[PDB]
Amino acid sequence: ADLGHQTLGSNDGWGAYSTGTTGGSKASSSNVYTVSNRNQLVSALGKETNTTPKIIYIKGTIDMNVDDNLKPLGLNDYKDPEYDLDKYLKAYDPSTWGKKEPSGTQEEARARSQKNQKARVMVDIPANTTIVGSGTNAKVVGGNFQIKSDNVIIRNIEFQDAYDYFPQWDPTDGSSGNWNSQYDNITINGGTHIWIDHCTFNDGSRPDSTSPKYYGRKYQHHDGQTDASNGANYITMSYNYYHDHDKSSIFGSSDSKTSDDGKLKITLHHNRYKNIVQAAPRVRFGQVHVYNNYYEGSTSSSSYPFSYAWGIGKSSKIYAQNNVIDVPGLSAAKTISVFSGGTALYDSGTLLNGTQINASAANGLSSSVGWTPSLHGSIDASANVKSNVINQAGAGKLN
Ligand SMILES: [Ca+2]
Ligand SMILES: [Ca+2]
Ligand SMILES: [Ca+2]
Repeated sequence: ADLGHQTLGSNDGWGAYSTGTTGGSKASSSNVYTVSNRNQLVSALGKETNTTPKIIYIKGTIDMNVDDNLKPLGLNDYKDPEYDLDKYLKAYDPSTWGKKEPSGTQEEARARSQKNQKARVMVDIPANTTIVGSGTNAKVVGGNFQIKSDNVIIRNIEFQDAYDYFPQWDPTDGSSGNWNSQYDNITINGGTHIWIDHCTFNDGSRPDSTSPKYYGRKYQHHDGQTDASNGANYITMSYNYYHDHDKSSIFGSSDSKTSDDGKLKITLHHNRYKNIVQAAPRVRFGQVHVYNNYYEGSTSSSSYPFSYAWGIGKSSKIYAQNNVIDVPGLSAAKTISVFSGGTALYDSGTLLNGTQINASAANGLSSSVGWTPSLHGSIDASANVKSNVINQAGAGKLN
């Protein structure tokens, strides 16, 4: 079968569980679309009622920050009439506003501005859908795909720069506050049976090194790359290339969302993370199989310095095998970050800078995560992971 008609293999990760992930492979001809702009993409996707098997080939670059005539939209197009960055900055400056939550005119105007952009960039993917890049240059720029449905395949697309023109200041986010933005490349919001494969995720032409600092904190226009939340379940992410980005993959959005327990069953394999700061993945609750991934970066990088690879969040059950981490000077312990409620991690075959390490033991974590993955393909020796992943991961490697 061609790219549009291929399904996730019956052994290939958590996405293969129960009914598996077949996307729109059973599509009739009348439900096979080629799209090359926002209008064509939105028309092909339709509404949540569009559950018939469908295949959508993306041809070329689809810029999601465009109006209905495909004219590019920017800050002043989306801006609420009452919003002004200078005044927003003046209103909420810690030196005069303190650490209370931004409220009043400018914050309300910013929130409205954000909803204006959201209307353009954020799109829901309906059930039984395969979206695949045609050739080696299929791109989604500025877009935030959301999957709340069942049975979706996304492959061979370079997702670039899910950019929020209106980051929100939160003075209570960390010891010196932070700016936060809303858009991921892909958000799995309660979605199930999903395969994300041979995609690339990056910050395009607007990396975080091009954003100024306000209040001494980076004016952060980006959110996640591939996030999973709200009971998202049975997902395989394979052969993806994540690069040049801060927060990559957050699985389970809140310590309070205890309904995520028993869900967030995700398999990550053969992914490349280059110059990714953190959360690759950060996990709460989920049985997450992480195998044969390659991580490369620098703690002293000026654009995207490595912080950690695996986030051991509340009640997380990461099962890691034969992953390779290349970050000069990094200790075995610092390959991961342990958050309150995180007590367990299984990792075997972990290679840090060419040396075999035990990340779990280095962090005093239990190795008992209470499960072992039964749905997986062949496991590469750690020794071949770097080569295999660099050669095979990302968009434009199939076509
Ligand atoms: Ca935050
Ligand atoms: Ca976020
Ligand atoms: Ca997110």
